[PDB]
Amino acid sequence: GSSGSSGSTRRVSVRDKLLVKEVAELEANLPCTCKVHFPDPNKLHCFQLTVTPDEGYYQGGKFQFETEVPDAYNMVPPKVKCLTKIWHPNITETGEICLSLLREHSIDGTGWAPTRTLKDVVWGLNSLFTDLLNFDDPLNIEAAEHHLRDKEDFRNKVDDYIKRYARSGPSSG
Repeated sequence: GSSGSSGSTRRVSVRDKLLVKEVAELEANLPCTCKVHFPDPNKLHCFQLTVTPDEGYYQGGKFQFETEVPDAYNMVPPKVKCLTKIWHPNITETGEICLSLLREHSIDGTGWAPTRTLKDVVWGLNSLFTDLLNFDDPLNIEAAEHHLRDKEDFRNKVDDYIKRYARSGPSSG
């Protein structure tokens, strides 16, 4: 029923089963652009996610993302932070993400819910460099300023920001 105004310390119950079940179908539903890998089974909540878009500016830019699943889950959205450095306006150079679905009770409207899963939360992180790519209220200004002044220089710089601390490997150019 209703629960609040009290400590919440109960060994994982639903989450666990919610992960193993999802995480599984996720590795099967995942597109041919993203790659997930779990270092240790004991801990499912925390895992390593990879996203390498074959289109746009980052046509060949490999990046990693660390997703965290709290106890609330699927009551609450998992905390995801970028590990690699990218000149993306939405994903700061440090490791910050700006996803709506990953917003609690998003006062706006579009936030998280027990309807979606780690499968949908990942699909978006992949579009962050395809469609979602917005240049209005991004996390990093510079990234956006470089696009406003010049759309070419913006994409050109990316190439470097990639090979700098990100490499994919040999591929038909």
